[PDB]
Amino acid sequence: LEPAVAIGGSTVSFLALGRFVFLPYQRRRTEMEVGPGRLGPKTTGDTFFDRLQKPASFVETKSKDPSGFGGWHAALGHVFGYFLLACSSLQDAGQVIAHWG
Amino acid sequence: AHVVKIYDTCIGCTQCVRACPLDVLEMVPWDGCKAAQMASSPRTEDCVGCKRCETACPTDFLSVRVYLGNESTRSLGLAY
Amino acid sequence: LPDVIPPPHLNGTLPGDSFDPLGLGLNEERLKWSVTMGKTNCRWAMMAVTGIMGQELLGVPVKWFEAGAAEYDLPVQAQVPILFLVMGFLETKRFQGFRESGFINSYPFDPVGLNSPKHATKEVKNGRLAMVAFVGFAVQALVTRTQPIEGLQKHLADPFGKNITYYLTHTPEVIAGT
Amino acid sequence: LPAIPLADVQSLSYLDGHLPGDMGFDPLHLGSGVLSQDWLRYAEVVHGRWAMLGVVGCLTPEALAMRGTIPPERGVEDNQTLLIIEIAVFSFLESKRYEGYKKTGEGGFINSYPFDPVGLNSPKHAVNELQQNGRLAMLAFLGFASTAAVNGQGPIESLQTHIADPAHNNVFTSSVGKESCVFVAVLSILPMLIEANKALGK
Amino acid sequence: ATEGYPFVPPDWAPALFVPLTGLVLPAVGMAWAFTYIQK
Amino acid sequence: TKLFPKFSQGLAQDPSTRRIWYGLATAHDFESHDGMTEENLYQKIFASHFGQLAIIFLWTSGNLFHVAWQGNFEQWVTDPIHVRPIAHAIWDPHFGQPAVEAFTRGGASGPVNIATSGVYQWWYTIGLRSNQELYVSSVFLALVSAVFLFAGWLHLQPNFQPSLSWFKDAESRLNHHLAGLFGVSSLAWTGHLVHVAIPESRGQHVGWDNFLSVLPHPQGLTPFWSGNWAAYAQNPDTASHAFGTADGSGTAILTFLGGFHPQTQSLWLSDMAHHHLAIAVLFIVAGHMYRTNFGIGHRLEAILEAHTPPAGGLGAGHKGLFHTVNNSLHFQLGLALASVGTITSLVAQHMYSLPPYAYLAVDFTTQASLYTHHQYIAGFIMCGAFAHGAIFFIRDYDPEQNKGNVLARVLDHKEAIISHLSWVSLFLGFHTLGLYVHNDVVQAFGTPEKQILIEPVFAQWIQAAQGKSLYGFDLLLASSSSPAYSAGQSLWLPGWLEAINNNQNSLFLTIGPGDFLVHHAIALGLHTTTLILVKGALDARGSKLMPDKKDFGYSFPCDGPGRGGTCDISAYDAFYLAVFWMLNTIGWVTFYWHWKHLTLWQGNVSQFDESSTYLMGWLRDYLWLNSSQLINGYNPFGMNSLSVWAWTFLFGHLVYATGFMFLISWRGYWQELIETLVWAHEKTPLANLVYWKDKPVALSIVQARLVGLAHFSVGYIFTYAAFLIASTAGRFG
Ligand code: CLA
Ligand code: CLA
Ligand code: CLA
Ligand code: CLA
Ligand code: CLA
Ligand SMILES: CC1=C(/C=C/C(C)=C/C=C/C(C)=C/C=C/C=C(C)/C=C/C=C(C)/C=C/C2=C(C)CCCC2(C)C)C(C)(C)CCC1
Ligand code: SF4
Ligand SMILES: [Ca+2]
Repeated sequence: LEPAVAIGGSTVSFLALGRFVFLPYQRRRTEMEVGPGRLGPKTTGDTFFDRLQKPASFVETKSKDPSGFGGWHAALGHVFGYFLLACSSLQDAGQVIAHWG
Repeated sequence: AHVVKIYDTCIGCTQCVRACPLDVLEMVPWDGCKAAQMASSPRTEDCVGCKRCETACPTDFLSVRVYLGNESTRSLGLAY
Repeated sequence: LPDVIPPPHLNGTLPGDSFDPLGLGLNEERLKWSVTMGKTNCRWAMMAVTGIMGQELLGVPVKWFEAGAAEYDLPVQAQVPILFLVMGFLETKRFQGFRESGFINSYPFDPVGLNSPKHATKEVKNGRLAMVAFVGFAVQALVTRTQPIEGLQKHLADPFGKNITYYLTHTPEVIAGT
Repeated sequence: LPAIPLADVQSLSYLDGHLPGDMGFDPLHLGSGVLSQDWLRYAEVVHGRWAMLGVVGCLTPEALAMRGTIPPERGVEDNQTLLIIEIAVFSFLESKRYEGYKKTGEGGFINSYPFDPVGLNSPKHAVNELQQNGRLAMLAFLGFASTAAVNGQGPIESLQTHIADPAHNNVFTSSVGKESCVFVAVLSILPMLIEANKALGK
Repeated sequence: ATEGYPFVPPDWAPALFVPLTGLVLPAVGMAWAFTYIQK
Repeated sequence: TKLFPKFSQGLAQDPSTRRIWYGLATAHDFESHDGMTEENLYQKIFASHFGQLAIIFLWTSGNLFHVAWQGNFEQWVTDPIHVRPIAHAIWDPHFGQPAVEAFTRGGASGPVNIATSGVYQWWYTIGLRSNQELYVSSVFLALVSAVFLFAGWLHLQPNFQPSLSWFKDAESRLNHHLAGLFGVSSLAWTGHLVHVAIPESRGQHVGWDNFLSVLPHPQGLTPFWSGNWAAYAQNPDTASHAFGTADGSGTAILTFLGGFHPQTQSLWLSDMAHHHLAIAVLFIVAGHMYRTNFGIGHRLEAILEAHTPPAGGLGAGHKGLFHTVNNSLHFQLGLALASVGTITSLVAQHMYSLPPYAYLAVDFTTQASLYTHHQYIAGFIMCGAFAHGAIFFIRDYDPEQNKGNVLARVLDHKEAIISHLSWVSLFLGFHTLGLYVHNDVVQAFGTPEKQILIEPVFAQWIQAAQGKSLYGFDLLLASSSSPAYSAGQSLWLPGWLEAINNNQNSLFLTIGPGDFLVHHAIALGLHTTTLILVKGALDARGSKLMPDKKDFGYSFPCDGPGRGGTCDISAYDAFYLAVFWMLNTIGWVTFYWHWKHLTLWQGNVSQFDESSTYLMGWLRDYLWLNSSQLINGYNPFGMNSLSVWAWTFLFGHLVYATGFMFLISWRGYWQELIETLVWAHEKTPLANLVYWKDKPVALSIVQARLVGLAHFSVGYIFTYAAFLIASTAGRFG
């Protein structure tokens, strides 16, 4: 019900889940997928400034495989998976969603 | 004009040269069949495209092929 | 020169030197044209924000947003035509300077014998800060329906309360003005 | 040709500047033929002649008190038959002018007299000043025609009203022309578009 | 016009625009097209 | 050597009229132009796309301009039931005294024509209420069209032309199209619905001068940032509520009410906003699936390579399909045309059943014209999808790349696929024709009881499963104890049940034995058109009669009169033959729609239900009875408003009959005739001074098929549009 405890307790649970139990599975699962290049063509010498993966170091900062943007990506679980529970206003608005039967 | 081709599966029966009504195909000597002669097409610019050679070809599939292309005054059969 | 651990720029002879996560450059011609855009956009924004601050300090019962309609001797009907000719002249002449290179005002360079050499990075940096301050003035004015000095006073008067979050939660009172 | 219309505009390749009044402005390439531009030029100058004479033709009557400010033929002494002798004398005169123009060009004469330098004045600068003054009067006569928007106000009178109030008495607001603003808007952005197009197409 | 300027057209509009695109425009279009078709 | 076909030196060196005609045919086949590379091809396509967008926006801007100048929009808003919409004015120096007196309708000063496009209801529904808003919005659309034209030219310049990899990047394209083009645009549309369309429907005027001072909801975003999202659905608009004023209005914005509106007979405007908002959130969250230049996302090639069932069900699975699809353009074009052609039909089927615009169900000509227009457009696009699939198989299908996959695997049993399609088509044809002829003969012998009448017990069961309690099937959504009925009983089931139980709207019409046979006729037309198109696509690169067909291109005349004769053997010829079947299928579905609605609108629903079983009943009560007012447009006793429709009704017949000429008569007869005319012009006095620059020749075989099909399709379209609008407009509003 409380928005502060439903989307706050959500963020941390989705973050800790993705950082403690679903991180090696995600890293092991993303190894079979290749990047944007059309099977690796010449880019720098052909002016392909948009397809090249963004640099910004992209190296280990934490431990056991970190995540720079994954901490902001997997964090969307906070609003994707619990802003729905946070907005469950139909439990007190009369519109019953129990679906009897 | 049209592009005529003669494949190696020719038997040298000399029927396409007899069926051509514009003297496009000819028979040159060869060393790959029993008749020792293979068809050729030197006057390709005079091809009109009536495809009588393909009907006269007895082998399966046809040894001669008439691929139609650009049209000129001679290939369009114009008399004016 | 750098800020934090990622690798630096692809070109490093320009005033501002930092990183860009999208990388809209990588084209020397687009880099030269785009660097001129930054200087001219910042020129307009620097003047604009100092103008809004001045109009706000001096005053004449009208906010910069409501300053569009406020009498005047010559009407907006004739205001546009005169504005186009003046601006069209000045701007087309300025584009003439870019072909031969450099930044020109009335004519090429326009340097009234003042400091220029190492006094440049500050000009770009001041311009950039004024650009972000102007976009803040606009969304601040749109959300709070007030002038930047009043907003500063409202935050100065009360910090924890009457904040930006307050301006998002309450809209039926902010518009009404209660 | 070195002056140029708006700021710095690439003068058209056909206009080498040989003509005395080459401002470098000639949009849609209406004139580019060698034998056609000379005749068009003769047209432009003849136009200026009729228009300059016209501008000062309405200026005189308008300045003093008289009728015909907007409409002519209040009374007159010749009706219809006049109009016939007008076209007859002009047809003879015009046929002579066309014959003279074909021989040497830049036909400046009355009746049949190939060259008309009575006053013995004909320098280069005077040829040029004829053109610039003709262009000006051709653009001023339209303002005399634009008295329609200003209605009863005459040419000298329209000037008088504009002197009384300089902000609420102009084409942009006091006239019914609200599209004059859009005209000056597109006339102001057009230059930049030409430079932009030519620059982009490197 | 009055308070309707934005694309409001004068009365003799179809009397001078239909006689234009129905005869003058197809004539100049076909003339330019024929000269372009030929050498 | 002329210079008109600049893209083809071969046609440029043609000394006949064939150069002119063909110069207008291969003008868009950029894949077969002289000196064309892959990069040049992709850049040319990118430019033509912008040109198409510019002409689309210019066309809609012109529509807004014409309705704002001559249409009675302001007069139509004050009375959207009695007055008729006005398209534009009519200026014709050929018109007579009675034509000017009779063409003036809708309260106009001059002659005008009523609009059947239905744009008045659409603009009145979205919020346009004045004659000035259409003006300012028309100039805005013209401005955005000008920008698109500049953008197309801009990208056709050096240092601005995109590379080949930019075109061959599917991950970022799909991410941006699903997030920005499909999601952000939908979010902006629900924002307009909640900020302008919702307050304008309740009398509160909201425009550009006061939208920043009026709050869409009393709470004012306070619930959006709080755990009280149901506040936006507190008081919906009541039943007794006028669509123009605030009499009986509400303050809710994001509701969920099934059914329609009691006065406008359209969906609730407070529901489309909720719909577009949910669709926007779904598309934005779905646009972050593929991997762009970041460390997250998916890879299309990896998903396709990973989708291969074990135990050899599909062999190689989808291996190589990524390069096959991405490397080819006709594959993407065929997929896009198939999806667009399917959703166009979906739009047609949902707009008549669930009207989305206010006062649209009252306008009977608008609904018929809109349904017919959308169905014919869908049919043409569906034929184009299969045509491009055949073009893909001939032009860019290399068998060595995707060996043993599903694309090469479906090609191994093309005879099995084509043969089973042939069996289904023969079954449906034999039985639907036999049932119709049996009912016809039995009805003709003065005995209607003898005729066979099959009740569609399956579609009636579906209708009873969705809410209609007329048939009597005690199933879910029509019962009172089913879990599906208790679920949603407080959400949207009362409004949905109230709209589906009414026998006056078009939502789930009551079907009977007359709809069974027509549905089988529709199935027959679909399977036959699919058979022709699928056979022409699979047998495109070779057959047993001609194995080297792939070496002859896509559109060739034949391969001589040898080996029995090879007339109409190319895939182009197969598509040509399928266009007729597509026209017949769309004609059958539109005849069915128009007759069922034509009998429902006049309160004589028992006419079609008992007279639609026999073909004589179809010809009498549909083609002969409803054509009484159309042919009476101009008789020796004067004329009326319907005379223009009567004229174009015969104009379509003339175009159709001229197409039969190019379809029946073949080129050789005409070639000899043209030769005789050449001799005549050369040996004639005073006319031999002039001479043709290009030698006159007869049209080609492929050209003759194309011109005949164009004449056939144009006549088929014009005749039915004239009859539909005239028969509906003539006896209804
Ligand atoms: C598509 C646009 C279009 C337009 C705007 C018109 C307009 C017109 N058509 Mg028409 N027509 C069209 C398409 C069009 N048509 C098509 C596609 C067809 C083929 C089916 C026809 C077939 C057709 C026929 C068979 C006839 C017309 C006729 C007419 C005229 C109506 C009768 C009339 O009042 O006579 C006009 C009266 C006038 C006073 C007009 C005189 C002005 C003309 C147009 C120019 C003359 C000025 C002259 C050149 C001066 C030279 C200057 C000199 C100093 C050099 C009218 C002006 C009728 C006609 O022409 O009348 C005899 C007629 O018989 N049309
Ligand atoms: C419980 C066991 C089980 C079952 C039942 C299935 C079942 C299925 N798997 Mg799966 N799989 C399993 C276990 C299982 N799998 C396991 C343990 C793994 C390892 C994790 C996989 C991994 C796997 C992968 C990677 C894939 C599948 C796929 C498939 C599907 C298609 C398989 C196939 O050969 O196509 C069917 C065989 C054919 C020959 C197709 C016949 C085509 C017909 C004849 C066309 C007729 C059309 C005609 C017009 C119909 C008229 C109707 C009218 C309305 C038009 C199928 C439904 C594939 C899939 O996802 O497809 C959806 C897929 O790629 N499986
Ligand atoms: C978020 C950024 C973004 C956006 C907004 C767009 C937008 C667009 N791109 Mg683009 N693109 C992008 C990023 C983006 N792109 C990037 C990053 C790349 C490089 C990787 C590309 C590469 C690219 C290419 C190569 C092409 C485009 C093209 C297009 C245009 C598609 C044609 C169209 O208008 O259909 C409109 C689509 C919709 C309105 C939504 C779909 C409509 C469906 C069918 C439902 C219908 C809605 C509803 C039921 C109807 C209501 C209306 C009715 C009431 C009247 C479009 C304007 C094409 C183009 O050039 O222009 C034609 C094209 O060729 N893009
Ligand atoms: C997204 C849509 C789309 C696109 C981009 C293409 C693109 C292409 N098509 Mg394709 N096609 C489409 C849809 C599309 N098609 C559809 C919907 C169909 C089904 C009708 C077809 C059926 C089709 C066939 C059969 C063929 C192509 C071919 C081609 C290629 C070149 C031919 C060409 O376009 O030149 C331009 C063509 C013309 C300019 C001819 C225009 C004449 C039209 C059809 C008649 C207009 C009707 C009438 C005059 C209207 C006036 C009425 C009157 C009363 C006023 C080209 C790459 C050809 C090909 O692959 O090359 C061999 C090929 O043979 N298309
Ligand atoms: C394919 C479409 C079609 C169908 C499905 C029908 C069906 C029917 N028609 Mg019709 N008809 C059709 C087309 C069709 N017709 C056409 C195109 C025409 C125009 C030429 C007609 C004109 C027509 C007329 C004029 C009449 C019919 C009649 C009938 C009914 C006759 C029943 C019968 O023949 O008695 C029974 C036939 C047999 C029992 C045949 C015996 C075959 C062997 C000996 C027995 C089979 C083995 C046995 C079942 C044992 C098997 C064991 C098993 C259990 C294991 C029947 C329902 C008649 C009727 O009464 O209308 C209702 C009638 O008047 N039709
Ligand atoms: C030739 C070719 C081509 C083309 C093709 C085509 C043209 C195709 C198509 C097709 C189509 C045109 C299809 C369609 C479809 C659809 C479908 C198949 C669907 C579906 C779905 C479902 C399953 C549903 C369900 C449901 C729901 C969910 C809800 C309600 C209920 C129901 C049940 C209804 C190409 C180029 C590729 C190449 C190759 C070959
Ligand atoms: S299309 Fe004509 S030329 Fe070809 S086989 Fe048929 S009849 Fe003969
Ligand atoms: Ca309004």
